[PDB]
Amino acid sequence: MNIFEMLRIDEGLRLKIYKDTEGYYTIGIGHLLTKSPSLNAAKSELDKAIGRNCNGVITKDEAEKLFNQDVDAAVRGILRNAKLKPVYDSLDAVRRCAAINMVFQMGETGVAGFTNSLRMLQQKRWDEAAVNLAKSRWYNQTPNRAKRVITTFRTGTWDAYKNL
Ligand SMILES: CCCCc1ccccc1
Repeated sequence: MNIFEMLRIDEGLRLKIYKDTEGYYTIGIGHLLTKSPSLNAAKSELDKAIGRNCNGVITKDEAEKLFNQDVDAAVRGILRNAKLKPVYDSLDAVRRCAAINMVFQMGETGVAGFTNSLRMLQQKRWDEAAVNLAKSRWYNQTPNRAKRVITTFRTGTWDAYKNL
């Protein structure tokens, strides 16, 4: 398992514009197009992202290219964030994947309220961190995915992803 396989499981793959769990236009492997309610706005964003007139549909290769870009952006975002970088650097490889997964899903503003969880992760208090992480809108709105990510933080293993 690696971060690409993990997020591919969590986000799926859809080649036509769809609405994500929050109702936002998205495509590919969880590539957010816009938070605007306008499908036309989403189609514009898609054409801009892909560099051709897509009419709301992309190829698998195009989806995988956006995915590579998005994963890279997520990781670089962590390394540029003064709050996140030290915790990330303190983690092992498997737990780093859990970190990237969360930032991929919610961005850095979205993890802003996780100060206490970050502290527990940095301290390697894994059970405590796991309990704290579940006290979140994140957990309540996407519990199956959050449980997988939390299990990954708790154990430092891929046990939650092994049965897909
Ligand atoms: C739980 C805080 C958001 C995810 C995260 C955890 C550790 C390091 C970077 C990012």
